[PDB]
Amino acid sequence: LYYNTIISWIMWYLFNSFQEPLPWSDCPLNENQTGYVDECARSSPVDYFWYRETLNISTSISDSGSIQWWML
Amino acid sequence: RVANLKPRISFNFFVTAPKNVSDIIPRTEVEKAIRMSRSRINDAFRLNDNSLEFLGIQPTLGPPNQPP
Repeated sequence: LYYNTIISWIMWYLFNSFQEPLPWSDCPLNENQTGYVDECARSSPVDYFWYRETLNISTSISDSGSIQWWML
Repeated sequence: RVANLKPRISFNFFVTAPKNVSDIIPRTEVEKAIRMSRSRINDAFRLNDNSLEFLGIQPTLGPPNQPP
């Protein structure tokens, strides 16, 4: 069961392949057409694209957030 | 006006009035004046705005829209 969850994310990043500026390479901007958001400023753009991009993240295990319908 | 010429291509500058030299140009308008034609001068010396440093003026551009 849960390997196929990992296996789906292998294909998910493979869907996110094929392109000039790889999406994890750069930071998303802020809302002012200027520099970047805080978690892409405080940490690398490869991770930020994981806690919102790969999946929207929750803080704890006790709080269930977004369903990630396209990841479904 | 050119002051403190450094062989390292660095110097503090300001501009005046042409020959009403009793009065100078206020810097607050020069800051927006550079940001209008900032793109004009880097290719005037084959530069990249990381070789056009101004210390108070920085490029605020570049939103990408690659996917349809």
